[PDB]
Amino acid sequence: SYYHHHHHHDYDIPTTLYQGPRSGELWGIHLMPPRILVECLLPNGMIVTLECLREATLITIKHELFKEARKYPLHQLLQDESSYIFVSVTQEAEREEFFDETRRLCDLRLFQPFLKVIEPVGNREEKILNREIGFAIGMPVCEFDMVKDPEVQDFRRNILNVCKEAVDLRDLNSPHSRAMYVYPPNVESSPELPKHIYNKLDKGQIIVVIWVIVSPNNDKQKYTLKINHDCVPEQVIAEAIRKKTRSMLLSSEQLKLCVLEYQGKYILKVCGCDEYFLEKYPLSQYKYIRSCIMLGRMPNLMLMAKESLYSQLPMDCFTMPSYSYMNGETSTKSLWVINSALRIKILCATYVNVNIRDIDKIYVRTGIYHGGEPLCDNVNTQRVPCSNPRWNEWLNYDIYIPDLPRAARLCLSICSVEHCPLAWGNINLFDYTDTLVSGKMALNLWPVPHGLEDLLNPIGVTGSNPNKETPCLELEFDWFSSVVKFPDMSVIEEHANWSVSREAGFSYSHAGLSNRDNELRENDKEQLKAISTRDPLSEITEQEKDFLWSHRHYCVTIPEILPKLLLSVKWNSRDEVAQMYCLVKDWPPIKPEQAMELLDCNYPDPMVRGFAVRCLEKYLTDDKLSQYLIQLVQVLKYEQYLDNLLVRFLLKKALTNQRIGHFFFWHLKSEMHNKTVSQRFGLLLESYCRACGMYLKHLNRQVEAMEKLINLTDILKQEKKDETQKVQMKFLVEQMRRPDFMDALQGFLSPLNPAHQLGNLRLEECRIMSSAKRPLWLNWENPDIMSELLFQNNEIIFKNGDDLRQDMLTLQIIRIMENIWQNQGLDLRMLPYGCLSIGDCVGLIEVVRNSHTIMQIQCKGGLKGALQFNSHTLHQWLKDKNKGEIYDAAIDLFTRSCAGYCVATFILGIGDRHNSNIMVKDDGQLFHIDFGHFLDHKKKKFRERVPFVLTQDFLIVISKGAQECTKTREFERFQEMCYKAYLAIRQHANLFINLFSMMLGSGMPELQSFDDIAYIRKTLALDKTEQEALEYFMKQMNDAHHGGWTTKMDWI
Amino acid sequence: SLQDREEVNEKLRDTAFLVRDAGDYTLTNKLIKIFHPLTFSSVVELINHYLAQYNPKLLYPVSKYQQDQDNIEAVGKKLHEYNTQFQEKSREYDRLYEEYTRTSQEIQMKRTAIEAFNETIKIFEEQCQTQERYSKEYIEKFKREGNEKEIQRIMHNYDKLKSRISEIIDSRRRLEEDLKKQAAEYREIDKRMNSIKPDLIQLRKTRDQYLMWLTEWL
Ligand SMILES: Nc1ccc2[nH]c(C(F)(F)F)nc2c1
Repeated sequence: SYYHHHHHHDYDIPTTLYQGPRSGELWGIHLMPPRILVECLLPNGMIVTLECLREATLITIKHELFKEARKYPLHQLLQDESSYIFVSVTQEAEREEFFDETRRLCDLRLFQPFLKVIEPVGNREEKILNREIGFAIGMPVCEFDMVKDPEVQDFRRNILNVCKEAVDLRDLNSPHSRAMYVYPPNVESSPELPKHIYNKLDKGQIIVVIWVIVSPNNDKQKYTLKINHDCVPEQVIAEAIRKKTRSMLLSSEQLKLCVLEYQGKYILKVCGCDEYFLEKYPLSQYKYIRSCIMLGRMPNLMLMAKESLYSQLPMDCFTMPSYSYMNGETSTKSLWVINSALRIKILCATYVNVNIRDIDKIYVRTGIYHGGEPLCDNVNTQRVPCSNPRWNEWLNYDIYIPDLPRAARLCLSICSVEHCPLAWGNINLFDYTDTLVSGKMALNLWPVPHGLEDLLNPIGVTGSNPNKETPCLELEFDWFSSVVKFPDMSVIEEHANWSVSREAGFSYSHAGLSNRDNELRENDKEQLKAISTRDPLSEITEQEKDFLWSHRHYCVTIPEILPKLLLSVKWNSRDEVAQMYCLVKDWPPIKPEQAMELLDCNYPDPMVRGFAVRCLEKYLTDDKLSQYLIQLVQVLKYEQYLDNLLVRFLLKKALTNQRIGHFFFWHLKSEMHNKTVSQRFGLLLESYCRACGMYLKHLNRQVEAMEKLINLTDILKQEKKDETQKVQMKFLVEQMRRPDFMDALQGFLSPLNPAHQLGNLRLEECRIMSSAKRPLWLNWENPDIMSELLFQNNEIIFKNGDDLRQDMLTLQIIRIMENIWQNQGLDLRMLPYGCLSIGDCVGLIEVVRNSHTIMQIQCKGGLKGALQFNSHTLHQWLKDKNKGEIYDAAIDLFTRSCAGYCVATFILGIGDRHNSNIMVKDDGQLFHIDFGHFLDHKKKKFRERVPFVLTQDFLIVISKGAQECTKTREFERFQEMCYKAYLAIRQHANLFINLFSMMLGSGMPELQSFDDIAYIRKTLALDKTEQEALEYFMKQMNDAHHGGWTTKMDWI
Repeated sequence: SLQDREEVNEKLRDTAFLVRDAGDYTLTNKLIKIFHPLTFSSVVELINHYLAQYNPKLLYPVSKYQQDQDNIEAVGKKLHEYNTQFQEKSREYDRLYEEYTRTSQEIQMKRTAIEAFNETIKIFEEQCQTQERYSKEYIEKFKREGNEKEIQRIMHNYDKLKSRISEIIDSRRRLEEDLKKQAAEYREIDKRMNSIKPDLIQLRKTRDQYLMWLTEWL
């Protein structure tokens, strides 16, 4: 009677191929069996099949193949084994000679189980540790050597400028400057503190503790000082030795001479991890100190002897690889000499996958672009619809060839008929050598792939798909009797001064003032600054574009206005652009947070971008670089050509600063599998790995480790699925006990923080978590000498399955909010735990000890009789930790953290917060995990929602043990934090708008286009006033909680 | 204005003009302020009038009421049926993208696998030719020297080597024809996505028809 007896015939249960991203040690098989048959091919021609062990070294199988070749024919024709080396084909499909013969059979990635013997061809065998680089990069280096494209060959050879220069800078004041590279100081951007931190110091003094180790070494020694927060390490080193050596047998004078000798032989190291205080900064400017201040901790430093630190730092010793009018060009013709409009011949798409029936007709659409468009889109005529389609037409684009701006691009697609796109591609109208393109080109196309209903897609990547098996589309680019080039800077400045002087003598009348004297209007002169302060997505009217464009020379006094100005320029005017080029030449620098906007997808022009790089070169600190390193790396994707200013800028800072270098390496490597960027990023990785010194060997351990964990988890997620956790855990431990695992997963640096060493695995405390993606919870001994003062055991989570890089961004934004708030007075303690995407849906996530979800809290306190959970269980659990004077502070923390997170989750619009999304620490801090879809992707089915809705539970904790908790003064002070915080982020809205814009380069489906970012404009309410936005925030907070949020403020 | 930004930009998506609130109003992306009240032709008559006539660098108004294809109650389910079509179509759309993705990565795994095969073979072809140098440099004896203690077992190596190669070339062959059907299956998935696309766009457009007329289920 339920379904009106209607059968579903189509339905069937057996494999419904209906789950309701995803090789290992050999081809097709993850884990090679413990004994295996390995064919050994020799110079004899004899293929003697050995059975060796999975985990056996090449040294072992060699010194056994030596002995068991004495049992086969032609023996005296085999040389001494010490004159031989192995080689085979790998899964990447190359002949990998096997030099480091300590390597085990399972680590070689062999495809087919066999070896071949040969002699050391290329006797410079130390040179053929490009292998290291290839391993590190995740593709072979020789794959670059056989690339035709000169741009690539030119990138590799010319980018060594930066490498060599940067290596010289490292060995300037050595071994100090080497230790600056290796152990750069970890310090905040401001030397002064916010006032709430200061006030935990009794008029600016920290109680420190210095530790020493003199032989027998066995013993260590506290030296507790009480010194100024702003005193440098040099001073703290002194006062520490004063105490050590003070005696009844030293006078004051004889003490000071002992101090002076000992002073300059030591430096300060943080206890329990490889951080170091290596230059003149206030102690509190270093982040460890400022963490210790806030957390309620006494800094534990250590006097490290400079001998024993400079002992650890090895020589980097870079060397250049095998890749080591007056020309045939004759600058043949300047672009501006040419007399015709652009036309481009489209002819024949080789194939397209469309139905003859369903789709009626098809055509190749085209348009010329500069981000946004400089003429009408030129569709081609319909032909041979859905069945071997070829054209042979020229489309005539209304722009005179001299007008084409330096970064102009053909954007094309192929559409259907009721329109939808089939495939797409774009081309740089100028090549990397400033040459305007001519001849025929073969543009292999991309899929749309998802979402993108728009016909053309110019925000996508330039160049052809490196998959040959795609819609190809041949086309001819017009030829002007001779090779064309973009004009020199000499030419453009000359034309600028001309059209500048041509302005000066124009008539009294000119469509009034449609696009244009020194009469400096005073209402207008305030309209510029009003527009200057607007957000990047506040769409500008062409009236304002002219208005701006006309007073261009005035705008130079408000340098901040430039992003608005540049979007106002007509790029299909050679005249306007030439003058803009000359403004940008002299234009004075702007704040790095604005300059970053000028490396997003709307500003392609090399001159504009070179400016942006120069702003960052002067103004952006190494601290603020490593904050914003993610965006800067994703913004390389939008650069036209391989060699450019921004890549040189980043490659240099990566080779300056091993903390940057590390994340600069990982951030490229993680996007490597993505074939669109694959080539740009590899060549860059190749240049970095070649120049970074011994760190390459540290990375190779990190990579080698990750591969093991990827491989282990793959076996768990396929095959060992549908097995009890008890079974899976017997497999997990068996495998980590294996010796190749022990090799690979023990001596290395946590990629989440290379500062923290990972030593021996405590298998005891390693386990496969409950989640279906089978994340591994790993746990290593901290092999530091002072592990006791930080953490005896470092543990982090490895998750193969989820795409981390969304989390990666929201945590980044959270950190940036916390810092805005902190230095603007407001203490709202967020916890942006560490997360790192290291590959296609694979990553690492920091654990946060002594934290549990609200669900777990409620199960401990949850009364044995399973009726209902009480809301007070949280509040009671929190009291049971925090008793006495403690208790009040534990609430203060909760209230502060809750508020901070209330604001951020509303603003970012992250996934709905339920009980297993929110966690509470024993000390009483609240923080969110697993954020999911961030700018409200969940509206695409059917608003402006509050995802963090304060249940009764939280409100109690906020107001202490309470009845009617929304009326308390505790809750008022909470409400005020939200109002001060919400405004604070709003006042820095530009940064977040840009930060998101820069992240359109990544493949994340929550950032497809600028209209996805629009949400963040609504929720911060920038089209309204700040008093309206406040009231909007209060409104929306009132809506979700059902009352509470009706208030007023005294200060405006 | 005669009553009888984010959403204005979103509704302008997929259209090769319209009036909006804030100057006090905005003709729309190419944004035109209505500041340019207080002029000839009371607001609305300036809109009917039209663009080169003032601006150097310069037919389809959008306000269809969408009764084109009367209840309030019954039209409420005409969303609930079209949106279930839309979402079941959407579900099927993005179902095949997983297959489109998985197959394409599976495909490129096969050619890179085939390159390893091809290359592996070239080492085995080179190995049978390695012995015929070094075996028939010592076939000098042929019959004598304790009969055939050498040359019988040399032939066994050569026999396995060649029959091994045999199996490798079979394995590649097998993979190459695996790739072919996969190539055809890939193309076939893309084919049905392109027929679904405009059905899915029209269904999403016609879902907007029954939404915007009316201005729980979903
Ligand atoms: N503290 C600090 C921060 C960034 C710096 N960049 C340079 C360089 F001289 F440009 F290398 N010196 C710096 C010192």
